[PDB]
Amino acid sequence: FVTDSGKLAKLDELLRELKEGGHRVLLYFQMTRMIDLMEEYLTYRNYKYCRLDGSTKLEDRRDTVADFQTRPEIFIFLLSTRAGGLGINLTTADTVIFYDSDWNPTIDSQAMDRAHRLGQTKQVTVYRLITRGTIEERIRKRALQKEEVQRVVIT
Amino acid sequence: TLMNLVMQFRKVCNHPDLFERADTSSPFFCGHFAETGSFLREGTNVALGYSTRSLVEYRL
Amino acid sequence: GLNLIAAHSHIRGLGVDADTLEPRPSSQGLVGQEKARKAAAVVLEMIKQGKIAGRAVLIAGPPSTGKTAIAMGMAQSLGQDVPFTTLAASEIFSLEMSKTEALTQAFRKSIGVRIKEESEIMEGEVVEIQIDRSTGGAKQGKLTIKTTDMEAIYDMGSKMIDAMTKERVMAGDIISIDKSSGKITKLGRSYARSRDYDAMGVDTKFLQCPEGELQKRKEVVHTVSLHEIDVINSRTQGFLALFSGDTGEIRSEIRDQINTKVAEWKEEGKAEIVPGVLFIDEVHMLDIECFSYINRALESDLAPIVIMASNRGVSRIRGTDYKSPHGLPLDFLDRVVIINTHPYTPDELRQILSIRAQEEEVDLTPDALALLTKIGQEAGLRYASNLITTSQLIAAKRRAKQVGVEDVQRSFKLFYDPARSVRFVQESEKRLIGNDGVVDF
Amino acid sequence: HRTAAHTHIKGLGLNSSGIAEKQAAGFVGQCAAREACGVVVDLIKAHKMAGRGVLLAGGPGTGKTALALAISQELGTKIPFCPITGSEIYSTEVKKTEVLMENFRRAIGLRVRETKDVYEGEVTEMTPEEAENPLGGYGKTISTLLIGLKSARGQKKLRLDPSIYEAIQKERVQVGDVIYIETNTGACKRVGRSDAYATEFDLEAEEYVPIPKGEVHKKKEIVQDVTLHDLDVANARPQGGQDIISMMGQLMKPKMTEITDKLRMEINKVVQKYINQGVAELIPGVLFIDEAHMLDIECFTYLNKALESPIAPIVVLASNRGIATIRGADDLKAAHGIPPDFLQRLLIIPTHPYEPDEIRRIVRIRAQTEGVQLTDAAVDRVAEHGVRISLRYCLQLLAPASILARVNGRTQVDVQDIAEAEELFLDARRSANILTSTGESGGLHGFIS
DNA sequence: ACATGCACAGGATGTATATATCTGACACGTGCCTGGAGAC
DNA sequence: TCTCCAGGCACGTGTCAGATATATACATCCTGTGCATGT
Ligand SMILES: Nc1ncnc2c1ncn2[C@@H]1O[C@H](COP(=O)(O)OP(=O)(O)O)[C@@H](O)[C@H]1O
Ligand SMILES: Nc1ncnc2c1ncn2[C@@H]1O[C@H](COP(=O)(O)OP(=O)(O)O)[C@@H](O)[C@H]1O
Repeated sequence: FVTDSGKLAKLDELLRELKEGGHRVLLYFQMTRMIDLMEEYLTYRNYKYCRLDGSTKLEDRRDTVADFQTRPEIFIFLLSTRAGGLGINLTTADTVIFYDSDWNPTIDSQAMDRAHRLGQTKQVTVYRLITRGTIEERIRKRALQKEEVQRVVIT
Repeated sequence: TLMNLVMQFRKVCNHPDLFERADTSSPFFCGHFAETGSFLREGTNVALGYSTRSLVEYRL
Repeated sequence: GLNLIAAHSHIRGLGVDADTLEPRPSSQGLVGQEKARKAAAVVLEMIKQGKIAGRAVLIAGPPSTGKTAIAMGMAQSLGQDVPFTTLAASEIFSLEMSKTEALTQAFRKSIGVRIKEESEIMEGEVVEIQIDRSTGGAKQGKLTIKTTDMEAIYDMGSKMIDAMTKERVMAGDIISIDKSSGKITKLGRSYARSRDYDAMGVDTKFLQCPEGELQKRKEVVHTVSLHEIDVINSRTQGFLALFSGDTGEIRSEIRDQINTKVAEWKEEGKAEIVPGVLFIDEVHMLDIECFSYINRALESDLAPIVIMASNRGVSRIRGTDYKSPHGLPLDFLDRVVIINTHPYTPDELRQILSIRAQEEEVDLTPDALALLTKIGQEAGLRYASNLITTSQLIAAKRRAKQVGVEDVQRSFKLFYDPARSVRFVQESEKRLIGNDGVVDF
Repeated sequence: HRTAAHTHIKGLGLNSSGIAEKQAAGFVGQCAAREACGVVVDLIKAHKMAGRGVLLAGGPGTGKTALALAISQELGTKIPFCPITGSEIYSTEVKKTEVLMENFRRAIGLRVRETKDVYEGEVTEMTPEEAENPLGGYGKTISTLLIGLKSARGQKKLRLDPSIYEAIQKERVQVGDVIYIETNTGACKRVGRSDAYATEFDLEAEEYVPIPKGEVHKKKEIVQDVTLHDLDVANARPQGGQDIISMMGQLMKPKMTEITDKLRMEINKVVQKYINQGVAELIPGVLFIDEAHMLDIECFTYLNKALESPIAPIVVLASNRGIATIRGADDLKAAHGIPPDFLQRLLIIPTHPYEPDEIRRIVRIRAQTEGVQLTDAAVDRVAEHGVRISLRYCLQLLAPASILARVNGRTQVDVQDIAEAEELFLDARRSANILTSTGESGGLHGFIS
């Protein structure tokens, strides 16, 4: 499993280093089916995690987010990128990773704002795993473009 | 053949098991077991029976 | 489905008349051979008589003159009643056991015992099952079944409820409770409860309810040879040996005691002995150590009739160095009685090719059939019978319907008959490895 | 990624009308053999075959087995192809006719759908319930259990036989181990500790898996590719079930045994019962017996009855012999080593030697296949060696001449590198000439004659 | 000169991933009291 | 007839199967209509 996906194989290396550093990760996905696959992987490598996606009921949301923030044993939070509005605070996490990018820049921007916010203390680092030679690079361009239009007009 | 190929592409890059995952298979079985009829009858307290016989029979 | 067209899938019996023993020239596949088929008819009618020992008939003749054809005709003209056993004579030279004993087992495989005894079975759709497992256990329960006619309730013993949860009998199964043992063979599923089956495939067969009474007696007839009983009475659970060949040298006192109990079964009327046929194909591949045992295994009361086929002329006997007719020693040729065959006239060649064409369902123009008969005059039956299957496919290359001269002349062009292959070897000596030399251009 | 002797062959290279076009898909020339091999391939893919004999004659070094790999890459992956030799069947456990029939039933395949019935749960309560056990020597005996499986949606509390309990017991299933009782045999593989008992302070190196989602009584269908010889071995030495013959039969050493006629007929009737239920599909194949002249007369006797069967794969024999003596009986000589009675079954395909330009094309294809580029004068030199010495000698003078080229800083192979490799590495003919000339007398500096 | 047939314009429809909302019917918990059950 | 209590009734509640739009992208089907060709 971990080698049949190039991203997953590279995420493994990165999570081992992050763990040994004592970093805490929000890890963002654009597909909840993948959220499931991963859920497995994390069980294998025996890391503690939470989950919040569009299936996660509202008071359960409150509960999970509060955990991640209360109890530092949890290393990864698996978050669906569009799920959860503005105003979930995860500033105990110091690392964000995007397993896959959105076509819309702002949705990834709003996602990393969950770490980078008032009351954050440590320096947030944002990984972005890109599969070279595939649609993922297309996406990344098309999104940097869009961000150029935002930069030109709303300045 | 698949419809939304940009969606299909992203799935591949994520993990091939999004498509067709494997799962503890097993070797082929030649004998004659007993198939369960339905799921909605034997509710909670059921008993398994060793029903394994060979299809090769020898009649004496 | 496992009925692929072989080189003898057109023979549906010996084809001769059974009233005046006349070999009518074209019936059931065997076409043309007359005197040999009448002699095989006489041998066949004295096999079903039973009042003769194990004798020996040698089907001698040239290659591809219909010897395995006559043997397969006698095999099809007996049904699954009298045990016919084929034996190509190189299955004897084994390493699990000796060689004379491997021959003895092939004699014992062709003497059947036919006994007929009754059982009591139950048909019918299960209407419902209630089992009083309440902590309780398999103690009591009710079984309601029906046919189209009957309907009944039975109460069950503990050693029947443990067979009902063993086969998992649903409400709607078509089961066969053998009453004397307790096994349950589900014959299928009833159609009328097609909604009540969720854990089945989308494509699933369904039967109807069984017709008639629900409690009937069957007169099944079993037939097992003496080698079956020998291998059964050889180990603890030894019948697996005759499915895995791991039987060894069976001691002879077991065979003697079983030869005694079969006679005691016959004299009490409990049994009946059926002498079978043993066909030793290619009998020239036996050494003299075999013939010095076949000369005495054809002496006892319990000996099947041996039919055997030889190709060789004056050839050597294996094991020894001196030559003999048919590859057989003369003290054994005193035992056998020889049927000689003949080569085939061209019209018989034409209608044998016609039968082989109608068997594979290949359309032929009569010009192509004339050309194919002309080829078979010069290259034998096997070459033309393969040119048929090749020419159908070559006609299917260029999308044709009937084969013609333009496809038989291609099959004759690509695939050499063995005479031109011998000419090819004789005219390409220096590159083909004769014994010593390899020359590379 | 290893260039073997047969790597450039990618198929027969036939047109739509079945006409062989030369220098296509690996081969060079060889028309009358490749058209006949295409006819053989479409004879295989039409299923009107129950034993046909196809002989591949021709001298050594003319590409008899190149046609065989062309056939095996033209049929496809899902058709059985069993290549053997003539020396492979002389065994020490069984008679060689058993090895012939085992290859004949390796060459017949079957594609079967199966419905496995797993019970995939997490063990909650494991409690044995022994029965009455009077004075009979062995003592008590566990006869009934109460194992509770707990999946994600709806638990179940089931009761077991003694044999499935022994299947559990030889797997060391504690409380917490997820398992998957297979109710076809009875086998049950422990997967690991459930993640509800997870602790990073652990030492057993267990594999923690989550609770299996879905119903605890699943039912899944798969497709399986099984040959008839696999069924023969399965019913011969049993290794499935939970009784004693099928458990003490997998601790012994495995031995090839003589699967008799009765098992080979009963498995045919079982497979016909599968086909009549609309489940299994039969796909016959090829037995390629290379070097058929090594088979002795006791094997060509048995091939007659092995091909008279209503189900028998097509045989493709290869034999690079002229008029030779059969191995079994040393007093009748025949063509190819095949006996003159067995030879009439065969549809004999000839194979002719090559030409001084076809050798040049084969050298060019082999050089661009291995990855050795070179000049045209060097190609002419290697073709000159190919005409004079042998075909598969001059192909082998490309692998040192690359390395020697890389010695001298070159990339392409020139005349000097082949002119040096023809002196370092010799053929058989000049070596035998040196042998006869120098080895005049036996002694200190002689050869053992 | 008129009619019919064949391809541009660019729009509406469509495919696929979870998100963000929602609604009403079913199931379950609570409280209580009267009438179904006891038995002489 | 004197006696008891639990089954059932009224009342909340809570949740989730099928349904309402959709950001994120793009290919595709559709057919009004214009132009060209043929009669
Ligand atoms: N009388 C016949 N009728 C039909 N086919 C025949 C007859 N005689 C021979 N054949 C055919 O000729 C072929 C050779 O017969 P066979 O007995 O196999 O030759 P051999 O005796 O050399 O084994 C067989 O395939 C069979 O189909
Ligand atoms: N038509 C051909 N095209 C290309 N290479 C060939 C051809 N025929 C033979 N060869 C070469 O000859 C070599 C040996 O052929 P092979 O089949 O082993 O000879 P044999 O027929 O003696 O077994 C192979 O490496 C193959 O590359």
